[PDB]
Amino acid sequence: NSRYTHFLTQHYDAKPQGRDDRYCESIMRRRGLTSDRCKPINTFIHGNKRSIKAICENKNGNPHRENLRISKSSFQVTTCKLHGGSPWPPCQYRATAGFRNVVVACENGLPVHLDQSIFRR
Repeated sequence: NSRYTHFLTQHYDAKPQGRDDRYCESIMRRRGLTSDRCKPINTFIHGNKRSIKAICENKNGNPHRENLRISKSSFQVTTCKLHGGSPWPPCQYRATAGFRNVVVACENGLPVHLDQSIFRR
């Protein structure tokens, strides 16, 4: 799993379209990240699931800081950052497309947490 499915829901989008402002507003809504409070910042990873869960073994990951793992390979990512004063709907978002490695925490060989610090920014 429920953590892993929760991670995929919040942080995985396989084959994005556009990755502009409007991609962010729409995918943030669709995935339940603005229903009560506007989530301030969120990053989506793109490409295949198998490369992401492979960060959990030595194949595509290294130990990182305290209980984290860092990918050896780079991923296409989209950071959605809240723009405006209030945390309340309606939520307006700026997209930042990038290409770099990711930091995750793994549980029982699956990714369950994305470190957002590396995307703040």
